[PDB]
Amino acid sequence: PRSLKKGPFIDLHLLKKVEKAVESGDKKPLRTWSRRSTIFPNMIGLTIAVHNGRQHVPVFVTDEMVGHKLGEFAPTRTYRGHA
Amino acid sequence: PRRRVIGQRKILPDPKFGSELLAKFVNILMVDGKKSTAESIVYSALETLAQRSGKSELEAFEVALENVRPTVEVKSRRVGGSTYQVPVEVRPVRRNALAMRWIVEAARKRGDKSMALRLANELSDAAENKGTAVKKREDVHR
Amino acid sequence: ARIAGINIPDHKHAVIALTSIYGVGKTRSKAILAAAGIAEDVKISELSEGQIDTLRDEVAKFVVEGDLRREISMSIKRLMDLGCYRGLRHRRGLPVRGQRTKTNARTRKGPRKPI
Amino acid sequence: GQKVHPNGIRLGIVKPWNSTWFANTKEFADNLDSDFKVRQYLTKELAKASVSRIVIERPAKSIRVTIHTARPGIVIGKKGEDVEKLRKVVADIAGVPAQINIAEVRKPELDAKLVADSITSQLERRVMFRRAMKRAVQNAMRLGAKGIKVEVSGRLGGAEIARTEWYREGRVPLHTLRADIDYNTSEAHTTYGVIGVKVWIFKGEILGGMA
Amino acid sequence: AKQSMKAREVKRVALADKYFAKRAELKAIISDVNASDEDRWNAVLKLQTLPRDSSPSRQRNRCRQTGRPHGFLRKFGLSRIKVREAAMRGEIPGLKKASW
Amino acid sequence: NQRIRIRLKAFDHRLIDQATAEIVETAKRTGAQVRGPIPLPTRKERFTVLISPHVNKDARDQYEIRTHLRLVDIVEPTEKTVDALMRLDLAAGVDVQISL
Amino acid sequence: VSMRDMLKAGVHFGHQTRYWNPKMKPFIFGARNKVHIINLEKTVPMFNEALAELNKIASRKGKILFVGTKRAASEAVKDAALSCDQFFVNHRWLGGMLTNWKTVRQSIKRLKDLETQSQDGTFDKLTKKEALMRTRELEKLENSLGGIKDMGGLPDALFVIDADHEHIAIKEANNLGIPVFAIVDTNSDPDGVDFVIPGNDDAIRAVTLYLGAVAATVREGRSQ
Amino acid sequence: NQYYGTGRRKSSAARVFIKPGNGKIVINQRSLEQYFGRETARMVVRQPLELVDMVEKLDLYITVKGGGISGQAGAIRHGITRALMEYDESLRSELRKAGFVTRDARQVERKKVGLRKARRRPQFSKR
RNA sequence: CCGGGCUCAUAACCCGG
RNA sequence: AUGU
RNA sequence: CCGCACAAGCGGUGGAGCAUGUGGUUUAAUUCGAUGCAACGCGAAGAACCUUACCUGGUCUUGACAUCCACGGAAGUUUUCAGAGAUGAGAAUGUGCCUUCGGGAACCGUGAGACAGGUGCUGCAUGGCUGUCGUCAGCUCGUGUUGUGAAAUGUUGGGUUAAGUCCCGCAACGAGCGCAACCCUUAUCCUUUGUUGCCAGCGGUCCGGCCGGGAACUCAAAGGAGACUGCCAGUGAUAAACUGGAGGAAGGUGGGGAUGACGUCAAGUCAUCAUGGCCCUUACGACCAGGGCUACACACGUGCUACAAUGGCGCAUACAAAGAGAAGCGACCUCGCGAGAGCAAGCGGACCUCAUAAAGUGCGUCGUAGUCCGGAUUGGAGUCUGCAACUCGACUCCAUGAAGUCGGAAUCGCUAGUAAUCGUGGAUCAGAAUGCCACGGUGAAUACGUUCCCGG
Ligand SMILES: [Mg+2]
Ligand SMILES: [Mg+2]
Ligand SMILES: [Mg+2]
Ligand SMILES: [Mg+2]
Ligand SMILES: [Mg+2]
Ligand SMILES: [Mg+2]
Ligand SMILES: [Mg+2]
Ligand SMILES: [Mg+2]
Ligand SMILES: [Mg+2]
Ligand SMILES: [Mg+2]
Ligand SMILES: [Mg+2]
Ligand SMILES: [Mg+2]
Ligand SMILES: [Mg+2]
Ligand SMILES: [Mg+2]
Ligand SMILES: [Mg+2]
Ligand SMILES: [Mg+2]
Ligand SMILES: [Mg+2]
Ligand SMILES: [Mg+2]
Ligand SMILES: [Mg+2]
Ligand SMILES: [Mg+2]
Ligand SMILES: [Mg+2]
Ligand SMILES: [Mg+2]
Ligand SMILES: [Mg+2]
Ligand SMILES: [Mg+2]
Ligand SMILES: [Mg+2]
Ligand SMILES: [Mg+2]
Ligand SMILES: [Mg+2]
Ligand SMILES: [Mg+2]
Ligand SMILES: [Mg+2]
Ligand SMILES: [Mg+2]
Ligand SMILES: [Mg+2]
Ligand SMILES: [Mg+2]
Ligand SMILES: [Mg+2]
Ligand SMILES: [Mg+2]
Ligand SMILES: [Mg+2]
Ligand SMILES: [Mg+2]
Ligand SMILES: [Mg+2]
Ligand SMILES: [Mg+2]
Ligand SMILES: [Mg+2]
Ligand SMILES: [Mg+2]
Ligand SMILES: [Mg+2]
Ligand SMILES: [Mg+2]
Ligand SMILES: [Mg+2]
Ligand SMILES: [Mg+2]
Ligand SMILES: [Mg+2]
Ligand SMILES: [Mg+2]
Ligand SMILES: [Mg+2]
Ligand SMILES: [Mg+2]
Ligand SMILES: [Mg+2]
Ligand SMILES: [Zn+2]
Repeated sequence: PRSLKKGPFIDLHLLKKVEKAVESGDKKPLRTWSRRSTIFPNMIGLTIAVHNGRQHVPVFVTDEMVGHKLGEFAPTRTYRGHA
Repeated sequence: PRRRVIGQRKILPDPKFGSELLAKFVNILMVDGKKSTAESIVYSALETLAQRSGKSELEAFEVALENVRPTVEVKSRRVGGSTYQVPVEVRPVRRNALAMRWIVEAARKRGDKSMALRLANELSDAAENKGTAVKKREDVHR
Repeated sequence: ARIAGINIPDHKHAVIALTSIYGVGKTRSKAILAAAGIAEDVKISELSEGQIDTLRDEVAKFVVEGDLRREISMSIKRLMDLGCYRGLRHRRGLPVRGQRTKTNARTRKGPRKPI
Repeated sequence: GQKVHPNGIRLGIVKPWNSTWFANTKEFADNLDSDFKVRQYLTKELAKASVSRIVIERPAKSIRVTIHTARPGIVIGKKGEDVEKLRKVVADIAGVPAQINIAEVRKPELDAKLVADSITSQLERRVMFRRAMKRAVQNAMRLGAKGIKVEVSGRLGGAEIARTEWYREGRVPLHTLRADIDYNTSEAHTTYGVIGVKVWIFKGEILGGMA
Repeated sequence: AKQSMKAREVKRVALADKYFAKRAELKAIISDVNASDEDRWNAVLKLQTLPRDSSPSRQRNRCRQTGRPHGFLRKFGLSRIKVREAAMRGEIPGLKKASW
Repeated sequence: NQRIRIRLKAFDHRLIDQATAEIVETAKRTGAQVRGPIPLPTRKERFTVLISPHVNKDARDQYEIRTHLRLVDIVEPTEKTVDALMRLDLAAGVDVQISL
Repeated sequence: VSMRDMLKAGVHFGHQTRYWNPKMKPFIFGARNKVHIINLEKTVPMFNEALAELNKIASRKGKILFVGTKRAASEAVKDAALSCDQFFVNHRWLGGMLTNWKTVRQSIKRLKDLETQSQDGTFDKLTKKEALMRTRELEKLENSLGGIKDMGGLPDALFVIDADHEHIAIKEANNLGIPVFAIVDTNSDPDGVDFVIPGNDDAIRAVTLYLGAVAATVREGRSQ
Repeated sequence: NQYYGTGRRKSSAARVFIKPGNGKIVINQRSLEQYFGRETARMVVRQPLELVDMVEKLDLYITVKGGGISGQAGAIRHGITRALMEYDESLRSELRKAGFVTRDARQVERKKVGLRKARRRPQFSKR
């Protein structure tokens, strides 16, 4: 995965959106397309509408998910059984 | 070949002794061009046999061979236009080859803790004419 | 003969023996033997009880069998409960690190069964 | 039963190359691209001049171009008036000072390319192909007295179903490598599409190497 | 290859050529062992802002003549089909069929 | 004292041999001292390409380019020699490198 | 040449036919020892008549082609022809030698081409095998064409050893209308010969007598 | 005085120098037995001297490079044979009859297009 | 009955379950 | 046995 | 009558796990083409973005790409805000150059059309290119010749060959396209030139061809020589040809490669390109972000590693070929258990680096076991490329140790430096080889024969 010399990664616009939201206490779901952004502790308690190729999925951040990538919580494929 | 027939490739004599039969033996034993391994095994087995019975390594080996050499075969040829299992003579060269192949086959099955030991015990059984080597010959005869 | 935990190593060379412990591979085995200052190829049998005691001390410095199993179970449970894609795959008994599922998945899916 | 290219095989045996400049890896691809553009241009301009081949060299950081045509007057112009324009523009696209030389094809009948071009031209004017083939072939012998073959393929005479047909006279020993086979092709467009043309012209045997 | 593809490729090469030095400099900062943590953080954050096509990785070689995206040879800047015809013409200096 | 070392590359062996003939003849008549033309191992590059435009795997052919090498060394570079050998011109196909 | 010379030479010999065959009748003196026998009284005149016409041909100097396919006579016909500087065939008579002479001409051209190459010595340009190969090819062409390579066209008159062995050449001669001078015996139709020579077509002594007389006739007639 | 011979086999080549002597031999500044762990090669290289029974009368200095142990052994044998014939040409007869004089020419076969190996063709798939 | 093999193939006929 |  | 056609031999496939392709199923989408041989590690010599042709959503309408007219300004540089981005909005900015002194060339913006654009349809409208029979020995013409003609002969016959190769015979004589030869490569020797390659005899040496020196040897690469049934015996129709022998590095096409006759399959490709022609122009064209091409009850093809003592593990120690390198290859030294990191010499490369070959061999150990066999799977923890490794990368360390103990009916490859087995290099390429193309090391068995088949 990403080197430690490098440090974690996040997309800037998402960072500003979340920072502004938390200062404001607006706490409305955030539309975003940044599956590759990493989760930082501050985002706990927020809600992110994450694009899944088709649609933006609601997600409720919690401290456990810290360190994961957002795309990890929005499946892009569908399946229900061949039979 | 359909057009013609061609001679059999000449094979060198073993340098240690010079018995071409031994060279053919190591060849029929060798696997994936590991000739050195094969000759090592052969020498080990030959010693552990000849110095536990018989007089001489080469002579003991040869007599052991002779005790298993076949004389007849049954493999079918379409002589009469169909797969007749006609029994015909076997060439002395072919008799030697069959004996050698049978004895080497037996040892692989014998399962002692070393291939040198398997080979030595098989060849001792052959010298004693009590072993599967003579069995294959006599089953062919039967 | 027994080391820490309910496991009797059999009476072979010590390293091979110790690997029996769930959580002790070859590397940990060599490390343990070096720490105890014991030749690796001695039989499990014939060691004084003090030597086996110091070895019992050595293995204590690692996560023991019964707790290693619990740790792994807890980790997998955490991932399962979290709901992450990787966790969702675990509950479906499917390859969990990106191998083709069209073919060559018997070790995870199990023996084939007809439609 | 596809055949090999007659010229490709005999390169370095009896046939010399059409481009004899040395280069290293960095220079190589762009040199080839430049040469490609140069030919693609000169062919566009000199269509009426009956040009056969162009050989290019790059000595001493300069490009030198030699052109083979059956009638220099059309390309040399009065007092060199337009060949100078060619020199200027080729120097421009090549990015180097340019030099031009003219060689005069003497028997346009015995050039594969000119023969094929003539045939295509006649085709575009609704000439009946068999006549063109026969006249070309017979000419070849009348002047050069050595083997020739011709093929044509396409929707001949606007026929609904395309087909191919050919005509041979004299020796054409392809499998032989000593044979100085001149070979070329050319193109013809029609209301109905495309009609290809290929030509072989034997001219005797080379003994002693190209040297 | 559609004209749009060649347009894309030429735009990519030009734009990537433009920002070469700046990207190299910011890279030098980001990878530095002793650089301050905050400086590296800022350098990483800023790199996102450059045009994505600035990166050389996004380019794809294509046949000069045809722009085909497969079967490319760097030695000639051409794809397999084109090279063969030219070779047969004998326009490539010194090239010959190989029989060793 | 000084020494001139010249390396030559080409694709035609006969042509480069002729080039060396020019070099040695001029150096001889100008009264220099010479080490004979030394052959060096010749690189050959090889390329195999798929002949068919569509899917015909296992159908293809291969080509090679051979670059030759000759070396000449001059151990009495009289000044009247030095410039004269820069007055010479070589065929387009021959690449010349001079060094001291 | 007179009757007893012909008898001593075996000119009177013939060919037994099973029972009796009328085809072999034209010059039968009779039969003895189960062999039909030729009338030499008729042998002398027609033989001399053929020679006389040949002499006239010799006085004319028109070319005489001497062709032998009957194996024993081949070297003798070659000798007789070259004694007079005339052309000869000493092998199988290739069919169409007259009707397809158009083709024969090209082989003469190519024969001379390779012979010129031999004089040039330029076979030494070739790889060793191909040099030997061209030499061998030239040898075959010399073997077959040596006897006619100087003929330049269709021959004026034909000498033939045996109508019973040269019948294809006689066929072509009748086709083109070329006079034939030949030995005729029993078992053969005489009409294939314009100036028939009655006499045995086999015996080597008879063949020697024929060839000696004919070559002497050619040279004497051309020298009048 | 001294005599020389060159030998080759597969990709190996050997230079051989021979002089009268008690019979020591050094190849690449090592003893014969040191060089080859396998003992067959020791006979292989000595067969010519055994054949002409010259073992203890000639001293040998050898150099070899390229190819493997087997090829190098063969090249040494060939070079020794040639050097012997340089020393005394009358030996040529028996040397040829022994098969030592002939230059074995067998070499590896190049890979070919569509073939996994020199001649090994891919599995046919039954169709 | 379901699957694999035999055939340019479908049937007949072989090998599992 | 059949088979555009 | 011929061919690894069968037979005689050796090793596999078909059962296991995994890599890879295809069918089916599923999906918003899983883009398109290729399906007996002759489709299935195939186009694709390399899909995280790009690529990309598919899906969702967001945007443009003379346009991303070209010419033509008007019109306005050099260009360009720097920087700010909004937005996922496309874009939009602004700031400073530039502010130039040839100018015949008119302007113009430059570029950049807007407008107007004529036009642009298409991986949209037809490989059964075509060119070009390729597979297939098959490196199979055949395919034809002219002149002549026979039959009232439709035609035949040549090209069939007896031999003999890899072969319509050759000889005899022969109403045929010849010719042309195929066959063979001319070309590259390998096996032996001679000549030429000797550095960055070479070290036999000399001198010195710390012993390093290290250096003085050598031009022998190896080797490098140009040019020569050499094999033709030439020699001998037998055989044969004195034929051709066959069999044996001598000599030679090499003997009967010495070995390998390139080279594919007339035509068959309306075989494949409109998606390399070209093109007849039909179809779409605020859209079947163009721009952008995220997704997919990698899904998963299943079926099939091609591969890779295994079920082991000819073996597994530890220690020591030998012997290659052929390639690649400038944003390149990167030593040395330092650091880390390791993938690596730091520093930094050298080399456009017989000079420097990639890069110490593995089997082998010497010592020890393991004792027939689901093992000191086998490694899949999963947890934890890291390195490196890239803006960016969730979907979806390769690699290292610890821990974990599935199935598997020689595999049914059935079926493939191979006649000698081959099979089998062991390593090394290259192209595509930021990164991503169990595929593909090359290189060497070790190195076999079997062929009675043509009856079956299979094909020709
Ligand atoms: Mg991890
Ligand atoms: Mg082809
Ligand atoms: Mg890329
Ligand atoms: Mg190089
Ligand atoms: Mg393949
Ligand atoms: Mg078989
Ligand atoms: Mg199965
Ligand atoms: Mg399987
Ligand atoms: Mg598909
Ligand atoms: Mg912004
Ligand atoms: Mg507008
Ligand atoms: Mg258009
Ligand atoms: Mg078609
Ligand atoms: Mg079709
Ligand atoms: Mg053939
Ligand atoms: Mg035949
Ligand atoms: Mg016929
Ligand atoms: Mg025929
Ligand atoms: Mg015949
Ligand atoms: Mg022929
Ligand atoms: Mg005939
Ligand atoms: Mg010394
Ligand atoms: Mg010399
Ligand atoms: Mg040479
Ligand atoms: Mg020969
Ligand atoms: Mg003879
Ligand atoms: Mg005889
Ligand atoms: Mg001999
Ligand atoms: Mg012989
Ligand atoms: Mg050859
Ligand atoms: Mg050929
Ligand atoms: Mg189709
Ligand atoms: Mg299509
Ligand atoms: Mg996209
Ligand atoms: Mg795919
Ligand atoms: Mg395997
Ligand atoms: Mg192990
Ligand atoms: Mg090395
Ligand atoms: Mg080093
Ligand atoms: Mg270290
Ligand atoms: Mg490497
Ligand atoms: Mg070992
Ligand atoms: Mg482990
Ligand atoms: Mg089990
Ligand atoms: Mg079986
Ligand atoms: Mg391998
Ligand atoms: Mg590479
Ligand atoms: Mg890569
Ligand atoms: Mg190999
Ligand atoms: Zn008579």
